[PDB]
Amino acid sequence: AKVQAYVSDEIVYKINKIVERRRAEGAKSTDVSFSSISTMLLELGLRVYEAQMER
Repeated sequence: AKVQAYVSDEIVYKINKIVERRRAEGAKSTDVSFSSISTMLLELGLRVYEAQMER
């Protein structure tokens, strides 16, 4: 599947959903952010973290 658009860390869409889930739930402080939720992810190496999406 190759429809234009350069191939990059598609995971970008995965971390984007997490950060949003923060406010959607009622998060606080403006500390939440893609790069922010991303660093914490590397600690899990997208391991069990990728399970949250399951099939």
